[PDB]
Amino acid sequence: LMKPNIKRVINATGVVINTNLGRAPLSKDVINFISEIANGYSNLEYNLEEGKRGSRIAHIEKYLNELTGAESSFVVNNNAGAVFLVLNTLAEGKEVIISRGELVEIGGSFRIPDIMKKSGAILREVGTTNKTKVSDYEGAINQNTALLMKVHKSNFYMEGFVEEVKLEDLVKLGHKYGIPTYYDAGSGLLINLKEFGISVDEPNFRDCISLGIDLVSGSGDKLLGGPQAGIIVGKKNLIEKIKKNPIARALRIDKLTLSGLEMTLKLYFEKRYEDIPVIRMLTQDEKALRQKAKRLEKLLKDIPGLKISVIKDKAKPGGGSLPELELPTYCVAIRHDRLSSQELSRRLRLAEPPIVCRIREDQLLFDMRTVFHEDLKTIKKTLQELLSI
Amino acid sequence: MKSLMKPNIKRVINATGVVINTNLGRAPLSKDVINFISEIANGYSNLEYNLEEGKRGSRIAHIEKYLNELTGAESSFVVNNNAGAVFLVLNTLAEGKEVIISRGELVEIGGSFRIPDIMKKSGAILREVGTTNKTKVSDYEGAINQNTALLMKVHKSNFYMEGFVEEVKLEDLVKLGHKYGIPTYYDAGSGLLINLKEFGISVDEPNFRDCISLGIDLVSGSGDKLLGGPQAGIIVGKKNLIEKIKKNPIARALRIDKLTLSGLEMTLKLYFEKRYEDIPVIRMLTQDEKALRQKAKRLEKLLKDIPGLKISVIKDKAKPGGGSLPELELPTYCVAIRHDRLSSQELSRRLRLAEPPIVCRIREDQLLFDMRTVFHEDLKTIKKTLQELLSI
Ligand SMILES: [K+]
Ligand SMILES: [Pt+2]
Ligand SMILES: [Pt+2]
Repeated sequence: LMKPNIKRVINATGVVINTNLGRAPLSKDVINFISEIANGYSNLEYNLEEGKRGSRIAHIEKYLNELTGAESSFVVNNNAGAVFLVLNTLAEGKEVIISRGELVEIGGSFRIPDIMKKSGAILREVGTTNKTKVSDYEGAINQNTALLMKVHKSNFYMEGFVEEVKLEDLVKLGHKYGIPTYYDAGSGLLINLKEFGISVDEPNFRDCISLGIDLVSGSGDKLLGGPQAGIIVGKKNLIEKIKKNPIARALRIDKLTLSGLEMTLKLYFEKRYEDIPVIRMLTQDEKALRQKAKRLEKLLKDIPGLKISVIKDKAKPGGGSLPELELPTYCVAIRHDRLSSQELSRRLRLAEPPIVCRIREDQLLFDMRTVFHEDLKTIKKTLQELLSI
Repeated sequence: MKSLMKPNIKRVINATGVVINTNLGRAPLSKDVINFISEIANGYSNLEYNLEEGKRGSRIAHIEKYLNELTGAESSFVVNNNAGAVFLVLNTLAEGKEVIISRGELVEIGGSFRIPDIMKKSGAILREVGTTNKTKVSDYEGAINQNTALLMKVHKSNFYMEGFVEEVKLEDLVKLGHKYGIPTYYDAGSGLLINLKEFGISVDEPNFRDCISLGIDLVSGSGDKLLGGPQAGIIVGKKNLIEKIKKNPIARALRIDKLTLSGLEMTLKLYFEKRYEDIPVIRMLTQDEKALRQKAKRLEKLLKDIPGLKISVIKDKAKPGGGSLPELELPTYCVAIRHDRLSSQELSRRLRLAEPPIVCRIREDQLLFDMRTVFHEDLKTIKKTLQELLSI
C-alpha cells in the first residue's frame, strides 16, 4: 500500500458527535495554531520570564477556572482516564456510591464498573435500573464511603416510569455526610446551551460547578468541540491530590492536544462559538441546511441513472452527547436504477474519499447537517467516477 | 367517622385514553366474566372439590388445563400477583443461591415493587452482570459458577431505553442455560397471551406461547395487564419446576381468591373461544381508527346544545398502554371542549367530583376526551354530567 490508512471521510450521517467518525472536527484557526506549535520548538514546559522549566497544563487551567468558576482544574489524556484517575486517587480501597442506572458502557472498551474495578475503588450500586431515589444513595453511606458519584448517560436515555436524584439533592447529601461529589458529565459541554437557542437539560461545567459539585469531568472532543482530552474541574484541595498521583504522569496530555485545547478555550473566552465546528453544526440554521441541500442537488442532476430528491426530516444530530435531542434537517435523497442502495453505500465507503451515509427503506440519504461546503464538489467527482465508468 | 357512610371505591369514567392504567384499576372485565364471577360468589361452589370423586380437590386444577394448552407449557400455576410469582419462583429455586440478571433489568414497577429488593427478601442472591445500557451473552456466562441456580430476564414493562443499547437475545440465554444446565426464568410482566401482530398492532412485546416454545423454563406475568383478566401471578413452564414451586408453603400465603379464579377462568375461556373483542383490554387496543372517530363525532353531536360550550374533534397520537407498552404510540380521535365561564382546570376538578367521576387529560387550558377508553354507555352520561355542572 502506497496510501496511509487514516483518511478524511465525508460524513453524511447527519450525526455531529460521531464516536466512529472521529468525534469533533477542528476549526482551521485551531489547527493552524496546532500546526505552528508543532512545526518547531516552544515553551511547552518552560518559563520564558525566569529562564527555567515550567508546568505545561498551567497555560490552560486559568481559562478553565474562570470559564467554569471552579477553584482548580486539570487535564489528562481522555475522560476515561479522568474517571480512572479520579477514582484511583480518592477511592482506592473505599466505596463509591452510584445509581444502578448510570453504570454505563460508552464506546466498546469503556464500562464504568470495569474501569472502576481496575481503579481499586469499591463499587457500591444503589437504586434500580429505571428509578433511583435519594434514600438509595444515603442508605448506602458508611465508614468506608469515599465518594458520591453520578455519571451522565451520554449515549442513551430512558423513557417511561423513570426517576433520578436531582444533583442539588446529591450536593446536599454530600455536604451532610462530608462526602465529596464526583460528576462525570462526559460531554464536556462548557456553558449553558440555552444561550445559543438550543433548549436542553444537558449539564455543563459552569452550571454544575456553581451547583456545589466538588468534581466534574468530561471529554474535550464532544460538546466542547475541542481535541481529545479528559477535563477535570473542582475543589482545589481535590485536584491537588489528583495532580500528585503518579499515574497522572502516564495520562499526561501531548503538545498537540494542549495547543489545540488552549486555542479552543481562547475562542470560548472570546465567545466565538461559530468558530468551533461541533457547535456551529448543531446550531446551523434550518434554512442554511436546505440551502446546502439544494446546492448539492444542483451538482447531481447531470449524472446518469440518478434520482435526486430533498426531504425534511427529524434527526437525532448528537451521537455521543445529546441522545434525546431531535432536530429537523434537510437530507439530500438519492437513488440509482441499476444499484441497490445497500450496494451504493458500500461503494461510497470504499470511495476516496469514503462517503458514509444513512439509509432509510432502500433510499440512500445524505444529511447535510454534517457535510462541509468543500465536500460537495468532492461528492460530485466521486459519484461520477463510480457511476459513469 | 362521616366518610364511612358510603364506600370510597367508585366506578370512574376514563377519558385519559390510557388502556392499562395503574391508577384507574388496570384491566376492566367484560360483563360475561363479571356475571360468571357473580354466579360463583352468590352461593357455594366446587372451589376446592372434586364432584367426580366426592372429595376435596385442588382449586388451581380448573385453570391449569387452560394455561397449559394456551401457552404450550408442561404444567402451570397461579398465585396472587406477579410480584408474588417472582418472589415465589426465587424463594423456591434460588434460596441461598445465586441468580444472574442483566444490570439493565433491575426494575421498579409500581411504587412498592423493586426486583433487587424483593429478590433480596426472597433469600436469593443477586449476581448482576453487564451494564445499564448494554449487556452481552458474555456477561451472563462469565458470572456462572457452582452456586448459580438461575438465569433471569425481567421484561422492562413500564419503561424503555433508546440510544446505544444492547440486550441478550432470549434464544442465546436459553442456549446458555442448556449449556450449563441452569434453568432460565422470564418475568414478562405484561402477561400478554398471544402475539400482537395478529391484531394489526406491530410490536416486539413478548407473549406466553412464543416465549415458552423458545425453550424458556419458566415464564411469569400479570393477569390484569395485557392478558385482560383479573389480578394474578401466572407461572408456566417445566412440570418438574412448577411442582417444586406448588409445594412451597409460601405458595399458600399467595393462594388466589375465589373471585379472581372465577374471573380468570372465564377470561381464559374467552381466549379459547377466540372472542378477543369480548375482553376489554384487547378490544380497546385493537379499535379501528374509524371507530374512534365514529365515537368522537357521536359525542360531539350530544354536546352541541350545551351553553358556553365550544367543541371540536381532533386527531392525535397517544400512548394507550400505561403499564405495559410504554413505547407504543397509537393515533386516536379525542373530543376537545372549552367553556367561557369555567377554566378547564376547574372543569376537570368538578368532573372528578361528579357521580360518576370523569377523569380526562388537560393540555394548554383545553380539555381532552380520548375515545380509546370510553364506553358507549358512557357517552349519554357525559352529556347529562356536563349540563348539570354547567347549566345549574
Ligand atoms: K494525548
Ligand atoms: Pt372522617
Ligand atoms: Pt353520619
